[PDB]
This record gives sequence, C-alpha cells and structure tokens, in this order.
Amino acid sequence: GNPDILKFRHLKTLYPDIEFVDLEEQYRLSMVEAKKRRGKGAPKKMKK
Amino acid sequence: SADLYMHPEKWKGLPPQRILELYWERMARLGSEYKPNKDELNALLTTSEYSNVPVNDIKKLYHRGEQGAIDIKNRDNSLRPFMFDELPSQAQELVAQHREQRFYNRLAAYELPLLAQYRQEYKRPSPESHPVTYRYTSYVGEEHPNSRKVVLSVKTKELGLEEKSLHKFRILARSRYDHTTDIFKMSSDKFEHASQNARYLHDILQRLLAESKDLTEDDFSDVPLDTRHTIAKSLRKKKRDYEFPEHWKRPEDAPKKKFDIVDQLLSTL
Amino acid sequence: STRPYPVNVEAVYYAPLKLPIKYGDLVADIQLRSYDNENLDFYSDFILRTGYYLGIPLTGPKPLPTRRERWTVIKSPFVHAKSKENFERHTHKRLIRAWDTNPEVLQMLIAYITKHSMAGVGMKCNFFQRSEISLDLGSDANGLEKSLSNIDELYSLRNDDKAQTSAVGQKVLELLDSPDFKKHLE
Amino acid sequence: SSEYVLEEPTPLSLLEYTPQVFPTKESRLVNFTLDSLKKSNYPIYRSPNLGILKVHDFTLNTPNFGKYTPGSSLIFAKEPQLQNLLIEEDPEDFHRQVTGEYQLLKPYVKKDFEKLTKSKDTVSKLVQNSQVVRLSLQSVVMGSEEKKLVYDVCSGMKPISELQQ
Amino acid sequence: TKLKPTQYTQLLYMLNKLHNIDPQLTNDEITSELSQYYKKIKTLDEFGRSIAVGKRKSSTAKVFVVRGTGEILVNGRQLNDYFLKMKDRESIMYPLQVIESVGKYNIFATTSGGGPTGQAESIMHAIAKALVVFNPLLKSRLHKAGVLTRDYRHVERKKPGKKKARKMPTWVKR
Amino acid sequence: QHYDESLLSRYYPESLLKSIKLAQQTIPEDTKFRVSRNVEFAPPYLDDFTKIHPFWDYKPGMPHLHAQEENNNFSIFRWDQVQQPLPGEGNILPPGVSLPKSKSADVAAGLHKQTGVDPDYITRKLTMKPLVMKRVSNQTGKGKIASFYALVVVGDKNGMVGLGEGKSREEMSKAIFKAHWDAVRNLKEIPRYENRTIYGDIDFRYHGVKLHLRSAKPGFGLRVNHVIFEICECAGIKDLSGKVYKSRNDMNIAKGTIEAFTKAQKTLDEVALGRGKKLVDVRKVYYS
Amino acid sequence: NNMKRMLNNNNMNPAGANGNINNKLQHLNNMNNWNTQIYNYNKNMEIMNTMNDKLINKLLYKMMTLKLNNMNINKIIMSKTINQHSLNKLNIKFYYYNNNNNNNYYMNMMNKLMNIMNNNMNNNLCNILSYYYKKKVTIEPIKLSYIYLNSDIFSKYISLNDMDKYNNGILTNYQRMLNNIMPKLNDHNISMNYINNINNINNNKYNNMINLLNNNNYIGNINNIYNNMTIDNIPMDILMYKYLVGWSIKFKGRLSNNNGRTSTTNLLNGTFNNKKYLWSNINNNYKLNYIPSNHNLYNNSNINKNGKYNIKVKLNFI
RNA sequence: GUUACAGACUUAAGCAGUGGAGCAUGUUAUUUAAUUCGAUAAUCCACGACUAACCUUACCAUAUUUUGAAUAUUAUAAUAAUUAUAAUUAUUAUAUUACAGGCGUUACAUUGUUGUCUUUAGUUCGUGCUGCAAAGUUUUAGAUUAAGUUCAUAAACGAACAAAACUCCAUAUAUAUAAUUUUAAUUAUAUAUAAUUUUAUAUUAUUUAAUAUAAAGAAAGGAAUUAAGACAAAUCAUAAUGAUCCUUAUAAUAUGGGUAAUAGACGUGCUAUAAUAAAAUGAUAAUAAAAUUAUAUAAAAUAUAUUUAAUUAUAUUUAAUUAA
Ligand SMILES: [Mg+2]
Ligand SMILES: [Mg+2]
Ligand SMILES: [Mg+2]
Ligand SMILES: [Mg+2]
Ligand SMILES: [Mg+2]
Ligand SMILES: [Mg+2]
Ligand SMILES: [Mg+2]
Ligand SMILES: [Mg+2]
Ligand SMILES: [Mg+2]
Ligand SMILES: [Mg+2]
Ligand SMILES: [Mg+2]
Ligand SMILES: [Mg+2]
Ligand SMILES: [Mg+2]
Ligand SMILES: [Mg+2]
Ligand SMILES: [Mg+2]
Ligand SMILES: [Mg+2]
Ligand SMILES: [Mg+2]
Ligand SMILES: [Mg+2]
Ligand SMILES: [Mg+2]
Ligand SMILES: [Mg+2]
Ligand SMILES: [Mg+2]
Ligand SMILES: [Mg+2]
Ligand SMILES: [Mg+2]
Ligand SMILES: [Mg+2]
Ligand SMILES: [Mg+2]
Repeated sequence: GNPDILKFRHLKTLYPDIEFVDLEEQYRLSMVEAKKRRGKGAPKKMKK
Repeated sequence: SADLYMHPEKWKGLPPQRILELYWERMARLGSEYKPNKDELNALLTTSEYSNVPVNDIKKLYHRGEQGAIDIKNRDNSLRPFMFDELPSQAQELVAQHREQRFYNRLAAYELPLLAQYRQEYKRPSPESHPVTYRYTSYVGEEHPNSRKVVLSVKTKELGLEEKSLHKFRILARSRYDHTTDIFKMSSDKFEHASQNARYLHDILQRLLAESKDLTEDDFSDVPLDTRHTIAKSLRKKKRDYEFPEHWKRPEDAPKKKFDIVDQLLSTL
Repeated sequence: STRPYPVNVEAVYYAPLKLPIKYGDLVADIQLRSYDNENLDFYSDFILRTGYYLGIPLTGPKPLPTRRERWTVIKSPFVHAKSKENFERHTHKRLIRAWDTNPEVLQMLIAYITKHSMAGVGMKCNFFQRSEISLDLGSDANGLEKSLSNIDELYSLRNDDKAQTSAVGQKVLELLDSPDFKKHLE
Repeated sequence: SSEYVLEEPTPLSLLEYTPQVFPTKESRLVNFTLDSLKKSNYPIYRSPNLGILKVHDFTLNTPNFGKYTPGSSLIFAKEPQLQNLLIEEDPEDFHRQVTGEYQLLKPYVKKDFEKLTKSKDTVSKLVQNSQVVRLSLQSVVMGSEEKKLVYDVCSGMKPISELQQ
Repeated sequence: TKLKPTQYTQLLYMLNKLHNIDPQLTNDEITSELSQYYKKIKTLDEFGRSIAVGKRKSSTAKVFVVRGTGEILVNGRQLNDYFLKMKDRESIMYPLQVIESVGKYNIFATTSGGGPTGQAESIMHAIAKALVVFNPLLKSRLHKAGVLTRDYRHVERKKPGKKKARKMPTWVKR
Repeated sequence: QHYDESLLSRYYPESLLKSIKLAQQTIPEDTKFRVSRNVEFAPPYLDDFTKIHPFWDYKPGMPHLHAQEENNNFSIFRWDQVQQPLPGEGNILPPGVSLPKSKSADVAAGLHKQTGVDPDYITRKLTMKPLVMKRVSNQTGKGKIASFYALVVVGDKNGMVGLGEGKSREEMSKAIFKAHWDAVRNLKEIPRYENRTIYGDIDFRYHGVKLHLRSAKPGFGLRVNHVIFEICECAGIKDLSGKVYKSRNDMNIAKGTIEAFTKAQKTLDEVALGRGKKLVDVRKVYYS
Repeated sequence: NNMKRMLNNNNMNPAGANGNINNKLQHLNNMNNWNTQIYNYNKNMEIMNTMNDKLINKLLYKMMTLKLNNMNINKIIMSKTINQHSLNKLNIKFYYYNNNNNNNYYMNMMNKLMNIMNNNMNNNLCNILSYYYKKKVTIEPIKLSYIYLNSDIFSKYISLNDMDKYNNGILTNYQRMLNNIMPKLNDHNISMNYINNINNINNNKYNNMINLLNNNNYIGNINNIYNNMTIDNIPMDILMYKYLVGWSIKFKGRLSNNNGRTSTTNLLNGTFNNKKYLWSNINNNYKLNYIPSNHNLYNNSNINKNGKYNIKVKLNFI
C-alpha cells in the first residue's frame, strides 16, 4: 500500500482541539495494567 | 460577502439567526485555531432574545463550551420506540438515488441547452489531403500506461507514390502492410509521452517514404509481396464469404402487395 | 392545465434525441465500463443527451460483450476442501462513437462528461486525428503564438452573469498568457 | 422550496476536465500547464491555503511522499499560500509533452572503440553489441541520465562500478 | 385465504348451469349476477425464400428455404462434403421427408458454432420453421413429427467438488 | 410545443428562460420523441425541475457526490439535527396505526373487544392479587424450556371475584397479564351473609386439599391460609375462620376455595324457598 | 388499432400491478451492494484504491470516539463507509448515530468532528485524503435518529455501548425493549396496500393516455399525460422499503461469568419474508447474489474480560 | 442390540472403473541434525497447500540482533518546510522505561467459518379450548406430495424460521441499440412477456384423480439457497481474542540443509497390458465453446536439430493488442 497514510498519531497533530480515543490501544494498555497488577507483567529486559 | 465570518467586528446590525449562523461558520472554519472576540460576544448577547437564554448564561456558554453546558444542567434513549419520522438505510439509499436522478434530469433540461451555445459545424479535412489517421487513447480518471500508445494508420494507395515506389514501400513495411485491405499501420509505445510516440511514428513514416522514393541502385522489382502474416491472420479469424445463389431466387413466389381499400381511401394527401 | 412545459422538459421525459451522421469520419469513440448496469445505462443516456445539444452526431450505447472473471475458493478456513464456492465479476461494456465534430466541441463534451460522472462507471476515449502525411515542427514560434491566440478565443468570458468559473483554469490561462511561457521554446 | 440558481456552463469551468491526451496543439499546451501546476503542488483536487489558518497549513506532497525506501513517517510540511508560491515549469518536460521531442541516445562510432581496444574484429563486435543495446534501451523507459549511463556501461565505455552508487 | 377448492368448484358449477339457460329465455337479473364472474405473421422475402434460424447445443443455423428444385448447400459447400456422417444428412432431410417435399424445396443453410451433428440438427430445426411459412396447415404435422420442438438439451457445467457434471471422485468408508 | 417568450417568463423564472429559448432553437417543431423502455432517465411523475425540493433533491449547502460547489464552501455547520426531514406530512404512518395501571387499562380494552365487558369497571373497581408465581419448565429435545406461570385472583370487593392463570416463555410480566385477563373472563358472584362472611360452616374437598371454612361473628377477622385470605380480600369477605387439611397446594387452594364459595354455600333465601319455610336471622331481628 | 399500437409503444409505469419497470425508488442499485463503487481500467490501480478506502474506514472508526476532559466518552457509532469513485471525484459517505435552545452557542464534540470532515478550510480531513487518491474527496455524514434503521449501527452500538446489559446475561428490561422497538406492523396489509396504490397509478396513467387519444407513436403534451401525477402524490407511495417488519438479533460467545461454555442467545421479531414480491410484478433481487434485497445482515465483535464475543443483527424492511 | 411404512444411486439391471503392473501424489510407519505444523470413521488421505530450488517456512546446523514493527512518557541535538537573521511546526538521530513480539499451549475458553445429519422436512408463538397441573390441542383420525405443500377430518382460528416461490444460467418471443470495417446481426446486452403449462374425448376407481388418446404451444434442464438441534466434529497455521507460558529468547536477520529421507502398509489418480484399436499422413487448412494478455500475450519470417519441406523442439526478433 501507500505507507504515508493517516494514522491515529496524526486521527493529535492536525486537530489538537478534539480529544480522540484510540480504542484498541486503550484496551491493550488496560490489559497491560491488569497483568502488572496480578503479577503476570513482562520481565524487565536485559541490556548487557 | 462570503468572507464575513472572519470579521466579527462588522456583524452587530444583522438579525439574530444570521449572527448565529456566522458564529457557527467561524467556529467551523478555524476549528482548533478558534480564539474568542468581544464584538462577537456582544453580537451573541444581542441575539439571546431570539432563542430563550439569559444574558449571563449565554456568556458562560461562550466562555466554556460543553463543560459550561453540563454545569448549567441523562437517560439512554437508544431503543426508544419508533415514532415514524425517519426512513431506514435502504430507503435512504433509494431516496439518494432518486435525488441523483432528479439532479441529472435538471441538468439535462436547463444546462445542456445552454451548452448548445458552444456549437460549431463540422470542418472536414478531405481524405485526398489527409489520408493518415493518428489515433490517440486516453483513460480519463486513471493513469494507464497505454495512454502513451499512439497508432498511425494509412491506406497505401492514398499515399502520394508512383507504382514502383509503392511496391518498395509495401515490401519495407512487411507485416505492417495488409494486402486484402490496402492498409499500413504501426503503433509506438517506446517513449514516455503520447505526443513523443506520435512524433516518432511520423518520423518513421517519413523515413519509409524517403526509402520508397529513392530507386537509386535499389528497386525491389523482383521480390514478390510476402502475404504469409495476412493468411495466418485470416486463418485465425472465421469467414462468411459464401452467398445465396442468384439463380435460386424466385421473385415470382414473393408475396405481392395485398389490396387494402380503407388505407387507400384514407390516403387523400 | 394552462402550464406551458417547454421542449427541454419534454425531451428529458422522453428518450434522447440523436443527430444524423453526414460523413463517416469517426472522430472519437468512448467506451464505458462498469461492474453493473443501472448507473452505466443512465450515464450513457446522459452522454447522448449532451452530445445532441453539442450537435455531436453520437451513435449510441452499443453493448460490447460482458466479461466474466471467475474465482473459486474452499469455503472453510481449514480443510473441508470438498465444499467449494464460486465467485464472479462482470465487466459491463458500452460503446459511444462521436461522428462529426470540430475537435474543440468534442473536448468540451468529454470535459462535461467527466465533470458530471457517475459512481460505478469507468471511461476510456479513443480520439482520431486525420492528419496529412508530411508535417513540420520547424516554423515553431509563430505556430505557438497562433495556438495561444486560439486558446484565448476559446476561453473568453462573454458575459459575466454569475457563470461557472474555475480557479485552476484561470491560473492555467494566466500561465499561457505570460512572457515566460512564450520564451520557453527559444 | 426555492428557485434553481442556474450557473451557466463555460469552457473555463470545463478546463481541468479536458482530456490529458487529446490530438490538438492548443489542448497539449493546456495539459502541459496543468501538469506543471500539479508538480508545483497547486491546490487542484483540494481547498487552497490562504492567510486565515496560520499553524495548520499542512501538506503531504513532500519530495518522497508515497514511498518506502527513504526512512521516515508522514511528514506534515507547511504549504505556502497562493501568493508566495512558485511553479516549476521545466523546459525538458515541455519539449517532451507539447512538442514530440525525444533523445534517442547516440550510436557509438567505431573510432571511439578503437581508442580503447586494439584488434579490429573485437572492436566491430563491441560496436555491434552497443548497437543492440541502444535499441533495447530506447524501447525501455527509465530516466534520461540513468539510461545513458546504462548504455555506456553496456558498451564498455564506462565500467560496472559507476552503476553501484 | 378461507376460500377452498371445493367451494370454488361448487361456485363454477352454479355459474355454468345458469349460463347454460337457452340465451333466448334468459333474464336480465341472471346476466347481471353472472356479469361479476366474467374475465406477428411470417412471410417470404423480396426473392421468395423463407429465412429461419434454428439452434442446438452451441450451434446456430440460419437457413434460406426457397421453392426451386431440391438441392442443398451447407455453409457455402456441397452437403456430402460438409456432413460426412449420413445420419446428419438424414436428420436434415427429415422435415422435408415428413412432408412429401424433399425435391421440391431448394435449401441454402448457413451454420455457425458447435460440432457437426449439433449443426445438422440446428439446420433441420431451421428448415422445419422455414417450411411452416410455405404451408401453415402442415405446422401441426411437423410439430407431431418432432421437428418444430427446439431441442433444449444443454451441456451441464462442471460443479465444484465433482469431477465432471455428475461424475464424483471416489468415495471411501475406511 | 414551441411557446412564446413572454408566456414562458410569466410561468418560469428569468434564469432558465435563455436555456428554454436555446432548447427551442435546437430541437425542431416536427419531433417524434420515442419512449425509452429499456432505461428510464426521467421520474415516474411530472415535474418542472425549476423548484428545488427540500427532501427529494439534494440539500444545497450539504456536501455529497455531485456537489457543484467549492471545497471550502459547504453551508452546513450543525450536525445535531437531521438535515433532510420528511416532506409534506411529517409522519410515514401506515393506515390504521398510532404512536406510543396502563397494562390494566390495555387488558380492560382487550376484554371489551373480545367479550363486550365494561372497560372502565375493569380498570377501577376490580383489583388483582397474584397468588402463585412459578417458573416452570419442559424437557424438550432442544433442551429444558422454562415458562413463567402466574395465578392471579382479581375481584371487585362486593362479592364479585375471579381466579385466572396464565403462562409465558417470555418474562413473567406477560404471564401475569394473561392470568389477569383469564381472571376477568372468569368473574363470579359469590354469595355471602351480611356482605362480610359465608353463610354456613362449609367443609369441601377440591382434589387434594380438604377445606374447612367456619363463619365468623362481625369484627373477628380473616383467620385462614394466606391464599384464602388473599381471595377473601378481593371477594369482599371480611370475617372468616378456617383450616386446610391434606394438600396445601397454593393453586389448588385458590381453585378449591372459590369453588366452595360458589357451590358449597346456600343463601338462606334459597333454602327457605326450597323448604317452604321462614328462615330468620335472630341477631338481625334483635338489632344487635 | 392505431390507438392500441400507440398505447403499446408508450406502455410503461412503476412495477407492481397484479409494460412496467422498477423505478429508482423501487429497488437498490447493485452498485449499493459494494462499498468501493469503482471501475478502473488498470486493475492494479483499482486494487490500490480499494485498499486506501479500507484504510480510511479504519481511520474514520478511530476518529468516531471522542473524550471530554476524561469525564464523558461519547462513542458515536458509524456505519461502514461507502466510497463513490466517479471519474472526477471520490465521495465517501456513512450513516451515524449520536446519543430547550441552549446549544446554539457552543460547538458539541460530535459537531466539531463533523466540521473537521469538510469545513476546516485548509486543515480538513477531505483535503488530506485527496493526496492519497489524486482527486477531490467529499465525506458526507448522514445522521440516523434511531439505532435500528441501519443494521451495522444497531449491531455495533450493542457491541460497544450496552455491554453491561448482556455480559452475564441479557437483562429482562433490555430484552423487552429490544422486542418492542417496532409496533408489530401487519406486513401483508402494507404490501397489499402498496400494490393497490401502484395499480391505481397505472390506471390513472392509462386513463390519461386514453383521454389524449380520445406511423408515429407520439401522444399529447406532458401535462396531459401526467395529469394527476406530482411530487406530492407519487414518490413516497412508490418508495419501496420503509417499514422494519421483522428483525433478529443474536448475541454469541462467552457471555456468562459463572459458565465456562458459550451462550447463543437469539431475539426474534416480525417476519423476514416480503409479501410485495409474492403477489405482484415486482420481483425480489439478490445483493452479491446471496442476500435478498430487503434483508440487511451485520455483525460486530467486541472483546470482553472473558474473551471474544459478537452480535449479529438482521432486519427485514418490508 | 425396537415395531411399522415410505424414500435414493440405497440395492437391482447396465456402462466405465478401483483392487494385480509400473509411475504420480497424499498418508502411515520407521529413519533423520531437521524430515515444520495441522487434517487422520462415515464427515483424513492431489485435504489445509491454485505450483516447497533460494525464498515461501513455520523445522535443523552455524553465525549474529536485543525497545527491536507499534503506542506513549522524558530529554538533549540536527535538518527542512513555512513566515517577516529570529521563530513555529514537522521529521530524524542518541537514549528512556512501560513494552513490542511469539506458526508457543489449549477450537474441552472463544470468535467467525466450515463438515456431517441436510434441499432433509422438520423447528416454534398469539388468541381460543382440554387437563388440579407439568403439559396437550393447533403441529392430524385419512390420504397425497419431492415437501409440516396441499384437500378430506378434527377445539380450534390465525401467525414466524425452514419447504415452495421470487434469484442466477440456459431457452422462446417482442422492443430498443450497433452508420453490418471492433461484425459474430447465424451476434451482444438492456428492458419486458412466457408455464410450478393449458384444453378436451375416453377408461378404471371414487364432484375429482391416475392412465391413454388428441390439439395448443419453443416449452426440456442445471446452479445458488442445505432450518433447528446435535457430533465438546474441523480450524488458536487465514485472522483475531481469553487464560497461560517465553522476554539475550519460545522474539529478529543471514548462509546452507530439510519439508522430496525409504522395510512393509494404506488411500486417491496417471499410464498401460494391440486390430469392435494403436500409429504416418490430410494448406483453397472439416467442425467448437469458454477465458487470458501493462508484475504482458508474443504473430509472421530466419537459423540449428534434419538435404529437400512439413512436422516437433529450441534460438534469433518483436508485427499487432493492452482488446467484440
Ligand atoms: Mg384452567
Ligand atoms: Mg448396484
Ligand atoms: Mg497390492
Ligand atoms: Mg497398482
Ligand atoms: Mg499448534
Ligand atoms: Mg503431518
Ligand atoms: Mg531457510
Ligand atoms: Mg502480549
Ligand atoms: Mg517463529
Ligand atoms: Mg468454532
Ligand atoms: Mg485441533
Ligand atoms: Mg407436538
Ligand atoms: Mg412433528
Ligand atoms: Mg427455495
Ligand atoms: Mg454479421
Ligand atoms: Mg442446521
Ligand atoms: Mg473437541
Ligand atoms: Mg467443537
Ligand atoms: Mg490464542
Ligand atoms: Mg497470530
Ligand atoms: Mg526468534
Ligand atoms: Mg507434503
Ligand atoms: Mg479427494
Ligand atoms: Mg494399442
Ligand atoms: Mg511463428
């Protein structure tokens, strides 16, 4: 496809006035939070 | 004027509805870049008698949008029963189609007669002077790579040639010259643009003509016309050359004109 | 009922008129493709109507044969390959052919058609230019000037009585007029 | 429930909608002009930028818009206004479109080949090869300079290294 | 919706009997009551031959039948040269053979599409239709013979899972 | 039909007059005008298209395909309400339909249709009381199919009382409605001494339940099984003693007790008539 | 005989009597079965266009949900977009739902969103889209006042908004409300009435033709042919689909907190056969050759705590 | 592991096959560093897979990546676009955590979809009525149909999802259009009409229903649609999601290898075992349809295999057309 296509990121750039909500992202964040709460969060990544 | 919303200073003397409309326009046009104005506020206050809202309340609403409205003040009414005041999806689609039809009818009625102003009689270029036919193709909405394709096509007898030179030209053409229909055509897709391709084709044609008219130590009188490609093409296609025998016909057996007396009586003109 | 419905309305209500062909000098043929009929047929009818007024002797929607792009597919996401479903797509094709018109009129027609185009319908145009055998792009500057003059004549505002105007077209005209444009070639 | 405001059709309104490929000379110039405007990123197919919005004057037509290989995301560059806007309008493009001028490359002569290689038969073979290449490259569409470079490489006048840059 | 067949039959019986009353003795009232319950030709051409188009399978046969002495020309060549199988020729003849008019009518057939036997059948079909114009009284006879019926037998398509139209791939139990 | 310019101006606006004139010039007087059967360009009704309609044409300022406006200009900046509402009459109601305690009124209306009963009486004077409110099920091949069973005594509190049962797979409100309907269909005049209690001490068997209902002195209240009490409240019995033996199946009590009232009781007057004797009530004669 | 011939030549009308056609108010254009209404000659380009359209749909869906200072999250439901690709221009369009004269003086979040689509001079969404298509784009929102006029919206709304009413089990009140959306319309009666109206119209036109009549097939003037025929009388009667006759809504998946297994729960109302096609000239037609025109089916699958579930909706529309 | 009737490719005829041979392909088993994973009674076995050289691939060996494909948060710095040498924005770079990612495990957590019962004829709701009631009647005593479609009868009367019908293909007819060089008008394509055919004479059984005969008609098929429930049937390898497990590794890239291994076994096919059947030849080129050709279709012709040349196969080189 055309890699330059409008994304949710841009929907903040174009229309700052409207406080949009990306639903899938929000859901993912909620899931992550739940995982953190119940001791099933991701282990901290090794750097070395 | 059209550019009226942009100047909030001018509109105090307008009616209230008009002022409201201008305000709404202003809000629309500069959505995120909206910045309140004193004159505009004053206008809005003046309008307040139109739609039943107090003077402090209107000002508060202007200052704070939806939050202010909330402060001034609900049940879910999603599955509230049907009051029969709105068409469904299919219905609405059918209506839209009908609107489109009506629009097109209107166009046909009042714009196409106007279009007949821009009307010119045909100015024919004679086949004697203009035998060659450069056909160009154009795909309207798309950007096809066949839009560059141009096709020159000429009857070889229509070209200004002597008989010896004509034969030589035909020989040079090879597969491009058909012999059943005395036609030579060629297309070019080599170049980027259509005009370029047409020019190239023209140049080729000119070169071919120059070669035909040479005759100096190169006649091609004793190379017969190769018609193999044409016969191959004919084989690929089908033929309906056969016809009804002319001696099998029977004009005497044909149905004669039957006498209709009432029709005859009618025809007094 | 004492209400005079003029001729244009009547014409709209009835089938579209067609002007007769004086000479068989096929100037342009326009093929209309679409994945269905109703819109396409309507569009063709509209094209014919506008062609009548622009006096173009258009012939009419000769239906060229429909295509059929078939594709079969196993219904399931996994195995059950004994059950299979077909799919098809019909490219409906209609042909218009303009027969006697001075190029400018034809261009206008085509431009008008593409302006008020319909949803489902694609379009292709084959234009035909009966030129002489020998040609010359040597006497150039004068020919360019003539072309510019012709363009100017074509796109002149006769009476500004709230007529249709285009900003891009005006810009194009301005560019054509300019000294820089004239200079280009030499 | 109101009167139909009939705006009269005009050639000017039907300008832009003129076919991109039409035989006429007059039409060709117009088409070229339209193409030049499009290249410049003039507001065709879109509402113009004027001195009303100041911050949000964005465009998507950057040097490599719908392309992958240049590493970036969507770049919202600010558009000029209708004033302070330049038009590209290059001569080579005009020559290509309005007139039907084409380059055709140059056939490599035998003398040039003799400059490098010694033997006659080998030179003749090289010349033949160059000729063969030329017609193929004319047929293909690539780019004025790039195509020429390729042709040179094929001939042996330039080495293979000049391609990989 | 509450009307039954038996009721309708009864009603018909009632009406019919009333109608049957000798027209001379009938009344105005009866007739008023009963009032409620009421409710292109082919020809030869300029040259005197009957064109007719017949079809079978993929074949199409436009056939010019004319009154001259009985000779055949299929598709611009002799009949024995075109149709090699005698069966096809016999089939073609059959419309002229059900009538006693083989030898009477010159026939100029022009076929397209399909194979030879199907083409011959389409020609035959066309000829019967052509003959029907020359004498309309024989039309019923031709129909009875089975020549005026367009043979519908159409090649069934290959269905998805099946190999051919009906031929399925082998079944297994174990 | 080629009309004059002045006539056209009288009926048509000044903008389209030129276009009309042009059409007249172009199209000759001798014109055939064929009827296109295979495609219909124009609508199925006559309309001079000079007037743009609100509903049946596109809204002018609104954006769409065939806009014929600039990308900037679209006069439509409020999207709270609907843009193109329905023309002429606001509704699209079919023939014989209307727009939207109430349940009791609906019941009464339905009864009035079905069986000619007075709706107003049903609404006001009758008062209902659910006695049993089961959920009940059937083992079908699909599965266990539950069904809400109600049993609802209704009664004007002047000796007019009726029991009714009803059933719905859908929720219990519907079942109760049905039970109420049934009760009003089955209204029944019970006899009662002094408009407060039964005549004699009755002892009646309905299926399982063995009933025993003693009469009562005035002031002594209802002292009986809860179902019986409920039925008495509706049927206007103020004073009653009694006790249920054997089965105490609520439904069968409810059915049995109304049967006992209607059947086991004999009014004094009826007894007197049968026997041919005076049958005085001593207390009444005394004047308490 | 001449008069009869003339009538035969001109004998056309709206379909639906027992020389007739299905008018543009009597059936759907088969183009309105597909969502990318396009033909291009280069099929690669067409594919690219339809991809773009699909990507824009997702973007639009994303936009549709707003927030108000983390107080209220008004989820505007939108239909699947339909993209009309004329030669000149694209036009995107969708149907949407949103849940005293005090609000003349502030712009609502939904209003702002709608304004963004086409009204923001340079900044608007249509302008930005135009770069992807190389033609002028026009987004038209269409407001629906009810949830159940469009099938997609109905299914989508239930998936997103009314979670709590069915997550453990379908609450009784909610179920009742679903059941009694429409007032149980006698669909047989309505179809029959419509047919009668069509017949009457046909008779009227025929009568007019007769009156006019008292080798060329031209009748009288237009005014006299269409004597009683007007915009006020005909169009709305002829309009085919108007009445949600019957509808079915199915909830399916893990919609039970106690139970591990799934739960198919179906609500059924009215009827899904159409009686206008049963006894008249108008015939039924099939969208994508498998969905009766009058039907419109859709589903939308929101994720729960327990896992995935969906909500089929299916309406009939006489 | 039950009665009784009715049904059809069920059986019976019949035609051609499988089962023997060799090969192809899938499966099994075993092998292997890896032979990736699933499908595996009917309802797996040229199935998922409409093409496994690399890639695709998921498997294996050896190498090497570690915020990685995203979104957001917090900072430094650099370039470009816009404005009237500063600033606003957009991006990029380096980092910074939450994480990203997972064809890992469970279709006995799910979605959607599909298979089989199934184009089978079943599956239920209002009002009335029966039963104390759960329930029953309707939804069947007969009969008939392909059929819960229908007439006879019946405490029933109507109404829905199925059935039928509308739908598509094909057919016949009519109208329109096609300057009969994009022609095939013997066509193509829009719009109609047409039949689940009708009528009458007789012969059997009771006004009708089957047979026969006749006269009227072009009138004779195929496709899609496969309900409810069930099989914890198939799919987490289309995709998505719940729970759970991996986070310098169960995530990511390259080079090669493997998926093509071979004792026996099992399906599907292909080619065969010669004269009611195989091979040479057949240019005024015997007779088709359907479909593809801008990520192309490749004509004629020259050259070699080949002393004539044709055939067949390559090469040489692209004529024509992006297409009635
Ligand atoms: Mg009872
Ligand atoms: Mg058998
Ligand atoms: Mg064996
Ligand atoms: Mg074997
Ligand atoms: Mg697995
Ligand atoms: Mg395996
Ligand atoms: Mg590998
Ligand atoms: Mg994860
Ligand atoms: Mg992996
Ligand atoms: Mg599943
Ligand atoms: Mg599994
Ligand atoms: Mg039952
Ligand atoms: Mg049953
Ligand atoms: Mg069916
Ligand atoms: Mg022809
Ligand atoms: Mg089922
Ligand atoms: Mg299982
Ligand atoms: Mg399962
Ligand atoms: Mg999973
Ligand atoms: Mg996955
Ligand atoms: Mg990895
Ligand atoms: Mg394998
Ligand atoms: Mg198989
Ligand atoms: Mg043999
Ligand atoms: Mg060849």
